[PDB]
Amino acid sequence: SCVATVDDVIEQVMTYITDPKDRDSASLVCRRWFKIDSETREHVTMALCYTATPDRLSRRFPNLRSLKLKGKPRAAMFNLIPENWGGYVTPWVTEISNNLRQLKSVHFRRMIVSDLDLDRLAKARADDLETLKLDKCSGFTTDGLLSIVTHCRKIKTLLMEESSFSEKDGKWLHELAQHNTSLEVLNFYMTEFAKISPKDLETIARNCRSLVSVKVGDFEILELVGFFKAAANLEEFCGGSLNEDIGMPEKYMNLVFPRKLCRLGLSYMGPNEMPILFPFAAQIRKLDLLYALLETEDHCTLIQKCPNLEVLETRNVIGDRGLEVLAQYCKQLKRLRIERGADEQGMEDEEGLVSQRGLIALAQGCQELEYMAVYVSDITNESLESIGTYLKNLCDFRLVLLDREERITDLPLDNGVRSLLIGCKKLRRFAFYLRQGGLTDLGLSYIGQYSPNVRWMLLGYVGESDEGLMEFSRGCPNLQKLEMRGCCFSERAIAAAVTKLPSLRYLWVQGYRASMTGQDLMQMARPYWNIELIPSRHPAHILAYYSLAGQRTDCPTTVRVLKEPI
Amino acid sequence: SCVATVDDVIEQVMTYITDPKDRDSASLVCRRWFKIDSETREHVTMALCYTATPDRLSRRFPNLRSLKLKGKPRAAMFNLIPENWGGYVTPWVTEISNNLRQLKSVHFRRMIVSDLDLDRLAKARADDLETLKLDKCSGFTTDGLLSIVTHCRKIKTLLMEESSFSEKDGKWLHELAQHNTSLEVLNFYMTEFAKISPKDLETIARNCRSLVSVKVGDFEILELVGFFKAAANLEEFCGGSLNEDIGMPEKYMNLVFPRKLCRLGLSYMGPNEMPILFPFAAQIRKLDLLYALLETEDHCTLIQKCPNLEVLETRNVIGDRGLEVLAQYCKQLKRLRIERGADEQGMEDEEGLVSQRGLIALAQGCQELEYMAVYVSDITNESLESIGTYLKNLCDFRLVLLDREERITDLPLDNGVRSLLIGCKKLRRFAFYLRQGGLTDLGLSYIGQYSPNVRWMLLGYVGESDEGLMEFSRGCPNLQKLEMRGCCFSERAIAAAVTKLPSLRYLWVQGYRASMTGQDLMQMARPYWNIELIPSRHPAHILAYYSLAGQRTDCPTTVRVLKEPI
Amino acid sequence: AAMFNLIPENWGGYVTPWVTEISNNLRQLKSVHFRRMIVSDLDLDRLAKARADDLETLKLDKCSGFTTDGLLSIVTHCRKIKTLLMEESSFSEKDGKWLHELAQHNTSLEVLNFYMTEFAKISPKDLETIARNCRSLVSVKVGDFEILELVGFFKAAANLEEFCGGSLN
Amino acid sequence: KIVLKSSDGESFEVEEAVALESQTIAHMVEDDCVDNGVPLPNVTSKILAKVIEYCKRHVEAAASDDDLKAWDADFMKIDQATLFELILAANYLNIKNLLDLTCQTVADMIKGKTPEEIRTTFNIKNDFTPEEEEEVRRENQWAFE
Amino acid sequence: KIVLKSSDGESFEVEEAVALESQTIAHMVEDDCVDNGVPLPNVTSKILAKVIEYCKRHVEAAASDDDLKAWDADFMKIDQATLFELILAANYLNIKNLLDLTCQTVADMIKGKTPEEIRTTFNIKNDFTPEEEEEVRRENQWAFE
Amino acid sequence: KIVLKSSDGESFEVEEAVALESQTIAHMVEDDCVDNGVPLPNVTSKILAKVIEYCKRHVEAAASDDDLKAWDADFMKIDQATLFELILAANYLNIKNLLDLTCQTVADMIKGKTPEEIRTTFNIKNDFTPEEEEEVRRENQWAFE
Amino acid sequence: RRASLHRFLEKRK
Amino acid sequence: RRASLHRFLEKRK
Ligand SMILES: CC[C@@H]1C[C@@H]2C(=O)CC[C@@H]2[C@@H](C(=O)N[C@@]2(C(=O)O)C[C@@H]2CC)C1
Ligand SMILES: CC[C@@H]1C[C@@H]2C(=O)CC[C@@H]2[C@@H](C(=O)N[C@@]2(C(=O)O)C[C@@H]2CC)C1
Repeated sequence: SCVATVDDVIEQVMTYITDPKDRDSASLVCRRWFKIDSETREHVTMALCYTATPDRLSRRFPNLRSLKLKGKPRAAMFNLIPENWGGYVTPWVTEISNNLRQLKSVHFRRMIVSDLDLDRLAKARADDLETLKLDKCSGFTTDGLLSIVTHCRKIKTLLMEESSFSEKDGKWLHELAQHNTSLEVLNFYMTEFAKISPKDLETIARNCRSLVSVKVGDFEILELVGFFKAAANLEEFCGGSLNEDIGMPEKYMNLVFPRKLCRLGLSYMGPNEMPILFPFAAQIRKLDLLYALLETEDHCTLIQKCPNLEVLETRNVIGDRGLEVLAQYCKQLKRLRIERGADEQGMEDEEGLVSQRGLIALAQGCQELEYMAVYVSDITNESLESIGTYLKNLCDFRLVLLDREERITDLPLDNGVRSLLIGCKKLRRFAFYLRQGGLTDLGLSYIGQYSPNVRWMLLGYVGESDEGLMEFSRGCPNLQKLEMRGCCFSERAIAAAVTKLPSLRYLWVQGYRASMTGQDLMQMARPYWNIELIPSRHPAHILAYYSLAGQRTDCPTTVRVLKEPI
Repeated sequence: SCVATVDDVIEQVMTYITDPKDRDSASLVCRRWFKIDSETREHVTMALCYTATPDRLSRRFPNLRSLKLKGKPRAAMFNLIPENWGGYVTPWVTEISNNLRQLKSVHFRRMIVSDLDLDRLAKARADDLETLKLDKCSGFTTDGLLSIVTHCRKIKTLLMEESSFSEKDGKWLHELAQHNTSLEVLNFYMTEFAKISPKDLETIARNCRSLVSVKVGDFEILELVGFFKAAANLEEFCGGSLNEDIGMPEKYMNLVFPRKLCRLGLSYMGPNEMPILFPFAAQIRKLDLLYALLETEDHCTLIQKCPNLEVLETRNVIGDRGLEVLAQYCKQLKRLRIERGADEQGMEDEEGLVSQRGLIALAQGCQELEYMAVYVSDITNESLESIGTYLKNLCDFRLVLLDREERITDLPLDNGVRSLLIGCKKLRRFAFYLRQGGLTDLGLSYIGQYSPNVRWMLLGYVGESDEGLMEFSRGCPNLQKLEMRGCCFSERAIAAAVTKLPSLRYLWVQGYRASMTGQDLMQMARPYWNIELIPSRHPAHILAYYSLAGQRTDCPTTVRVLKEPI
Repeated sequence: AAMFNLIPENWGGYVTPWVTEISNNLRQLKSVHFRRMIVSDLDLDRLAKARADDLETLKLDKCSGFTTDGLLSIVTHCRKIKTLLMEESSFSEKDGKWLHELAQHNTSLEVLNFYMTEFAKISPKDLETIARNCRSLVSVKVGDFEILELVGFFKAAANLEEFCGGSLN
Repeated sequence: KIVLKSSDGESFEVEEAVALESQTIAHMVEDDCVDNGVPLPNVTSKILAKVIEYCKRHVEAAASDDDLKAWDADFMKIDQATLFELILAANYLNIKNLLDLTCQTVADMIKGKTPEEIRTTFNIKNDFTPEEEEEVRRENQWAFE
Repeated sequence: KIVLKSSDGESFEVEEAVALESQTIAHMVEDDCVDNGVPLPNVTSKILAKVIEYCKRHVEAAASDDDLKAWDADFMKIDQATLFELILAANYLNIKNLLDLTCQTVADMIKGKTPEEIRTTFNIKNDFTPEEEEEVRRENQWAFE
Repeated sequence: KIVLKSSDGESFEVEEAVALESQTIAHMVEDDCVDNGVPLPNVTSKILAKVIEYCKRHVEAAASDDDLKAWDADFMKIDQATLFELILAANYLNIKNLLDLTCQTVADMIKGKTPEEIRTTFNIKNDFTPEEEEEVRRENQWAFE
Repeated sequence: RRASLHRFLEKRK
Repeated sequence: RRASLHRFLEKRK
């Protein structure tokens, strides 16, 4: 018995440090802590798969329980990235086969996943795979799904949201129905399945006592009546199809929703079916009216009945009027997303525009907001000011102003952004997407000056000249990922701003003063810094990121890797 | 909210119905209850594997957690059934691999299990196999044991009692010693192992904190001294070898028995080592003197020290004298089995006969007896009468009278059986095995008349003519399984009694007025009724049972399946 | 001496350590002949899977300890067997699918030999079909098949040079 | 003291440790909706009352069994439609106690009865085709259990 | 009442439900070594004392939270060497509240600090070659997490 | 007079110069732990007894050999398991006289026996491959010694 | 123009 | 002649 050191106790304590940023520090205090962190780290996320080789991952963290890889740039969610760009999951699944023998959960996000690679995953991980998320992935088919649901007999959570695959049959769902007992969450929310049987879904509910969340495609809600009675513990349900026919005026009206349902969104829901929610609206904490067929008036009438609403997603049909409603009935609101609606033939109705009026109303009412993302039809410096004054502890704010309107009240938004960034000092993610007049070099510098906690930024049509990018670049102490499109800045200015930015590890840019020369981007050539061009086949894109691995082996022909003198 | 029905609640309630007979009913109330029972049934026993296909089993009960299959007829435990008769476990383990994905416990009883089929079980079920019972099985080797103990790392209970296999090595035990932590019960009670190390058993004790019961082969008890110290929680121990040498007069005497040991049987224990039990005899609730080397005098002296004895198994050496001892010291006795001893050169001693004297003493002393099975050297109607009067709530009673004695006091036992069956109305299992004069057609009809609760009966040398069988056959409202050997009855009489018996689903008969014709048994040909003959290669056997599957594919040459006109 | 019932059945001769060695280290083996050895189903399932299409010839010669499950395992995994022998072996016969499996997929069989064996569940039709598919079938030895049931077999076995067994009743 | 709002606008004043018998109301003091009282619109007010009565009494096992199986048995002298609503309610909240006793009480009604007696004393229509009934009966008596 | 014998011959009179907070001392009333008092010679007597004090107080959540986080926080106003000995001790016995409390208390010292501040406030010498430090730093910031 | 605390809580009253035969107990009166008696929890109490008996007698070579080899020889008339525990104990304490006697006693069991007789009378499994046994036998008889 | 709503804004009309 | 005691009645003698 001698004086007990930290060393006599750190193996034990390390497992109580949970925060990824504290593990980060701990791993750096000395060789031993490095090793203990290495052998005990349970979850790792890779924001860009091409950032390290799978060998490096499994050498550092041999005992991962949980992995999450992202591939294609966010831009891909907006049809800006070529389908074959990259994000092949397959080297990662072979590494999982051989060296991550502890993995119980895999989340692939925006990646290419083939049937071969999921047959390999299934066989390698088998009964140990508790969760699989194919999140906005492509490249597979129902054979792949069948393979994982027959070899992974204990899957607790299986997700395919927004993935594109080829549907040859429905036996994957049937196979779940027949043998799976452990399913907790099942999610194929934004997906075309035409060959799966609502009977199978119902039988899954009957067999899966812990089934808590299910999201689904265009199933006729009436066909899910059995499902709903059997899903006793259901808390979340999204999807289905509400198809009214004039024939049955009360087609629905007799839905048994599970008594616990509190997170939901029924697709195509109109004003005539809306009322089936009233009986328990007090209970609803999350609403997804993103695919709903209801008008600005109808929004107010439903929002009004949901005092405990903390998350709302919807189209801009919500209108200023809707925001006003939300403003005083739902004081607990934490997250609000206003997507953009049918923007061709009038804004869906003559109230389906949100503006300064709604924003400033919202700012005053829902002061608990942590996430706000809004496609707005018109802004004023005043509204940004009130955001900044009232709703502190906003963590993620995104504003895009639509191109529909001709006249925008007052445009140069410098003084508004500035007070916004000053008041919401908890802000970590920030998107600001405008029109040319929108922000001046002075304002661009403001964004760089007053955003000390911002890790990610998407900047829209900001600035007037290179002066702005450069002024901006002397700020952003913590900016890791920068996405800019529709900006004037020149090659040398982009290059020079990348050099100044202390924390930048990812850059995506569309629209910029190019030059066939190419050779101006080069003035940011650093070691470990990969620059990729997607040529003007949409305007040229620049993708650049740090990587310990060197240049990807697997570029398409549409993508040119920039290297020193040609 | 409408009137809540049973239907809104039955999924939940069903899982509180535990009794197999109540599940049986529940499954029959309507299609829905059938389905819920189907998906929730946890345990299923099959008294005869050939009664349904494995496909049927796993379609009806896809989520079994626990399975128990029996194969060979009980007669096999008495070398009456050919080794190759059937009971092949292999289609069942392939069905478990594919479709009983939830199985955590398997009990095979009197079946043929190969190394291949246990390698497949091990790999298919791996860490999920909590318990494996190879109960009086044959056909495997130590390779199979090794395979399940290396792939099933969490086994809680592993049993091989009375199984025959080829022993190539001792690594299976060593593999448990090295990696197993979870073992609760380990049983190789009646088995020849010559290559396993008592060191490995000791180390298992040291590593398995929940080790409660272990039964063993011919290990020198002295070599287990370390084991006993380490097995702190041990409640049961049977087996070992007590080998005295005149050299060490106090060879033993210094045994540390775990302080909790209360269910035990030391093999070959003589009168000189017996005393090591005295220190805690008050604590002993289960005694297995079946393989003990002690005389009728010594039985009394030990029995006498065990006031709390509720289970005693022993050979007939116990004597009438021992039964008398047991009669007033052990009032709590619930189960007694008196096996037959060395019956060649005098009954082991001149008191080693049990008779009317012991039985009637017993009936009066141990009125709590639920199970009594006895090989008796002489009976009297009076003793049967006292059993019937004093020990109600007897559930299982078996009497066999030895063939040693020439004169049996009073023989026709009709009036005794009759009051026995009338007083013990809780009786579910009944065996009565005599000599020709033993029972008359009148008595035989008594058995059928006064046994409304008997599910199983083994009838010895009963009756005088077909009149008795037929009279018997109009009773036995609940007789499921009938075993008769050494009876005179003719083929047509057997066939006719089967037809009359409402509940019969299993029939085994040895010795009966045959006929090369064969065609008289045919007069019981029903649909789903399988009849099999084991020809007189011992006298011809008749096996017949109901089956949803059709005739077995896997008969040996020694077994002839009877079908309509040859 | 074991061929004259003088040696205990359990004496030894377990083939299993040898098949595990074959799995791992005799990666070139195309022919195995076991004589008077104990062969289990496990050990022939391992042999079949380890050697698969490379196993040209298997001889279970006066061996014991296996069953038709073993046979099936080798005839489904060893799709190119040229010579398969079980003469005088003792095993448990649960079914006839091994022979049927050969009939359905095997083309390469040159010699097939279950001369001194009790098979009651195999079909002479299957044997005939083997003869029809195996152009190089040169030798077959068989159990107590009624010779009359093999008439088709004999017409189809054009290249047959050797035949033993059958039953003339 | 916590407020529970029934499924027909009916506030209920209830003690701390009483409302906590429900793990559904307990996991709801994290994201505390309690600001406006816990909104549970799936329990009838009549029923919620009965639920609180049960929880009230069991929490008074502070002063520490024999008299409980008594109150429990007496609490269950209700009608079917109400028994069922209690089960649905115990499952909606998360009262495991209100469950091992009610469910066992319903199971005790099944135990021992034949299939006819069962649907008699629950009013359930035997919808088996005669083949189905037969197969199930055969499986049950020749094969399984 | 149970006796705990510390690692320097020091008997400790402690109540039933107090010594049971340790599943190591609980799983030791099965094979009851209690005949001679529970021999636990890995805990200093000074430490064992502090362990019993903690268990004593928490068991007095019979009278049923706010004042506990207060006593707990005040109980942890100790020095490092002692904090660490408590962790070791909570692990040796099996006191989830306490191991989960001492370990958490040490972890709270790390949380938020930088790698320098960490080895500062624990006096640990940075033994990384500069290449190693760089690799680890790059991995952490460009690739993983 | 010094106190020795055996490995099962068993105090032993022993004289000064007797406990000093052990240089392990002697180097422990410097940093004198004697305050609480010398804690030696690696010696069974049965064994420690036998050790003290040995030391007691040898210290009585104050009154000044022939009768010692006699008591010694008679002291060693014990069983193997106990001989070995004495060796381990003499090594744990530091009694050079006692190790030279227990070790020699075990060595006397080996002396004169053949390799088979040795593993017989110690129950040791011959784990040599036959080639190894042959090489060693050849080396021993043709080459070395 | 998000890719999930571009699919809906057309399944709508 | 039970198969468990037939093994013993001979291991006895
Ligand atoms: C190449 C970048 C894309 C540019 C895309 C473009 O055309 C406009 C926005 C869209 C973009 C976007 O992410 N929009 C938001 C959103 O969460 O979807 C932030 C905006 C919501 C409030 C990104
Ligand atoms: C098919 C009958 C066999 C015939 C066997 C024979 O020879 C007589 C009994 C034995 C039979 C038997 O079951 N004996 C008992 C016992 O449980 O073992 C019941 C008898 C114990 C008192 C089995």
